[PDB]
Amino acid sequence: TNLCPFGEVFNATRFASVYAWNRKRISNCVADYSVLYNSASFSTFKCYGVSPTKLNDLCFTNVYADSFVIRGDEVRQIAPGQTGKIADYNYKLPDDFTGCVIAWNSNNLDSKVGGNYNYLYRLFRKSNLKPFERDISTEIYQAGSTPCNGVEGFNCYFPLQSYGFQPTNGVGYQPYRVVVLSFELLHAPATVCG
Amino acid sequence: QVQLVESGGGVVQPGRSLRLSCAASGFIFSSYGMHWVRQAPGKGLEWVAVIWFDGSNKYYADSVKGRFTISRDNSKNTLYLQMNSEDTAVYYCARETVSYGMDVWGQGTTVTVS
Amino acid sequence: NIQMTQSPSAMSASVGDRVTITCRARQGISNYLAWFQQKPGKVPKHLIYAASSLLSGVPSRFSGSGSETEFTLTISSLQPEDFATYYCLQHNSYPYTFGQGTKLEI
Ligand SMILES: *[C@@H]1O[C@H](CO)[C@@H](O)[C@H](O)[C@H]1NC(C)=O
Repeated sequence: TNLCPFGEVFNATRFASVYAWNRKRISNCVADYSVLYNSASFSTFKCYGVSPTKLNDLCFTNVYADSFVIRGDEVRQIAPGQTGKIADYNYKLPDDFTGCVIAWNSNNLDSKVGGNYNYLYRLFRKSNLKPFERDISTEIYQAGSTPCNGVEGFNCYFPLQSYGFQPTNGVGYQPYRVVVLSFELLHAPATVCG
Repeated sequence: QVQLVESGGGVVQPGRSLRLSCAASGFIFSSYGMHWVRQAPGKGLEWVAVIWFDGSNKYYADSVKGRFTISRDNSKNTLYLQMNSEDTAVYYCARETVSYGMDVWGQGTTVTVS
Repeated sequence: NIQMTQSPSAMSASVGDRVTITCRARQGISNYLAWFQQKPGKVPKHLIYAASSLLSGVPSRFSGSGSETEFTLTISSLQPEDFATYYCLQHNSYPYTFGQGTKLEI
């Protein structure tokens, strides 16, 4: 049987901003995870449901690799029942999450001398996010009364903001690449296995 | 060349009501935000109310019982009907921008409650 | 109702010098503070918004700065026309509120 493209996700060279985190379904294939957990190349590997070693002997029905880039020190907010601007305005994990979070430092791949300002994130929003929902719009947030028509003048302002990802930044201030795997077990047979 | 043709200040009674309007000059009052501010002699500025174009309004700490705002976009006149009672103030009705940022105002309805 | 205050309720500072005026919020006003100027015979002229955005046209001798609990407005130089009453307006929470503060010369 086939092999799942975990290589084309974990070892893909262009992750998108956390405000527009990129979802990729994994299905109709069979691969392993106890090689990833064996790889030991990662710096944060937390499986919130089943333990990582046990899961290789399982089968899954709805696997979605979700990839984005955040700051090293804000990784704790990628967790159920969590506050933090990432988990508030950008990417909330459901409190009944059953999967794995995989964060590894990506300072060299991303942090340029002038910073990789392709990486943005939402810092303003009217309300938080229901889990696994995403906001992609880039309208100028109008907190005033008048329509400001894309002008970041008085009382209007951009909702997204950049990251100064440079090698001069601290360890926690260096960018981390984050992947999240969700293993739902619902009214369906399995398509992924070990 | 923008301004507000303010309704002149009435001489009301303590406990009575009144109502003042401000016609627009130069700008398009149809899709701007109109603020009402009252400056009482013997005191300082005090923010009173804010009106959008799409019927969304917000009010002040003490002027949220006997005040009601409206924008007669047919006559382009931002108006309000208020109660009265400690309200003798020189009311300004400024209108908002994202660039200028409220750089045109009313001209002082000299309303007194006595 | 967030309330603000301005400690130097009046300052007698002469021409061609440098002064400051402080606003202090009894709650949290992240960055959206505005500095207004009013003179008798004139109309209030919104000088600064967002506590850092030096609005266009007005001179550069007006510089605001602060962070979410306290704010200042520095007048580095004084050509005499810049003597007036100075107010500050919070606009993070929508019930906007004002302060009190004036200027004087020796
Ligand atoms: C990605 O490629 C590196 C380079 O050899 C390798 O060490 C790592 O195991 C690979 N990971 C995956 C998930 O293929």
